[PDB]
Amino acid sequence: MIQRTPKIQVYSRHPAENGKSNFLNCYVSGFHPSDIEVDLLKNGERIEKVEHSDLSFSKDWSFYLLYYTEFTPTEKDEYACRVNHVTLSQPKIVKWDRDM
Amino acid sequence: GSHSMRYFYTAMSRPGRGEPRFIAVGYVDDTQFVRFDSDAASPRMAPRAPWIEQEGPEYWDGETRNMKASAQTYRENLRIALRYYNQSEAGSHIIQVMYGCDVGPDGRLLRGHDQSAYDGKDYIALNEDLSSWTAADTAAQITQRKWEAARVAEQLRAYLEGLCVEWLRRYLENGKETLQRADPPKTHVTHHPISDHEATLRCWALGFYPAEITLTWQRDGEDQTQDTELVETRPAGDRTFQKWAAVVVPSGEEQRYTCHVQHEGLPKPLTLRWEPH
Amino acid sequence: QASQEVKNW
Repeated sequence: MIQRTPKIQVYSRHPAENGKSNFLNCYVSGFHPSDIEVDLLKNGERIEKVEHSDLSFSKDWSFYLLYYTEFTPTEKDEYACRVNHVTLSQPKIVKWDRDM
Repeated sequence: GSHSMRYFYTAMSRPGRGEPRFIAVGYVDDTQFVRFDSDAASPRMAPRAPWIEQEGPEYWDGETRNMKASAQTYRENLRIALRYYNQSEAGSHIIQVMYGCDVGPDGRLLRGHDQSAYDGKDYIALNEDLSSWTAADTAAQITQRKWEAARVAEQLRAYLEGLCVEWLRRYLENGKETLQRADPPKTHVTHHPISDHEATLRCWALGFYPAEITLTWQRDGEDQTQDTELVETRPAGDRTFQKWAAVVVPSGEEQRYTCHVQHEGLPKPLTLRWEPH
Repeated sequence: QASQEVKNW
């Protein structure tokens, strides 16, 4: 069965400036089948209250989901998104880079 | 301009872990407005946009009854698919359905859709005539013959031409302040040195709706699509969208690169350069 | 509003 690995984008809702409230987003898309596990990390540990959109899919039938949480960026803290899928040998970690 | 309504169904069997799950979402253009999840404690069609909340209890009770019956239907459809493809009970499989109507500026129906997939591949689709089907394989031809015999396409043509168009025109009116309001992107170019001789130019587009947008990099007016990294348009989380395009340029050539932004919320296309000051 | 037409495979 054709299996498609997820694309991953980690980003803030608004341009980050340290000390001001924002939203941390992890957008996973282009994957199949639908079974996927997404976690937002702060300093390597899981953020506890994370919400996600309802499962939908694109015209090519590949699924997409948005995971998000409220956060306040700082200089000391490192944020990341961790994705597990059947197509992956290890959970893929994408670090949040305010330039992307 | 043009508008569309779409419903997306996902039915997924989970052998040995639980009953098959059924998830439905509805969209007007690029705005989700309803959802249903059979895994919820009280499975209900629920609002996901402000302009749909004004619908009365008959609407929400009716949508919930439909979604509950649809979930049973696709649980059975998953079993039927195992028959057609001679697959075992051990594996997890997925049926996906998307259907809806496209209307023009005149509110007239432009095109109806009713497409089904099995395990992420085309299964059967209602044709543009809204009267015949296209089956992707011999299994789906079994379904096609059943739907021809039961005159299924006539029933969907009636929905796509009638209730689909009428409800969409009404949703568009109730949510006119957001659905028929195009937000232009807010744009800027960033500069990120890679070494002392190379730098990334990234052209940003933020806070725009709808999602359709064109971002391109030019060098001396020449398109650089082959050397441009273009990320997928992504949701900001507030029903607006983001996108960026980046090129690696040799140090000293930055001012010869222009970013061009096309979006219907713009009075006319943008041309951006890196603005150090 | 979602379509109510039943699709039996």
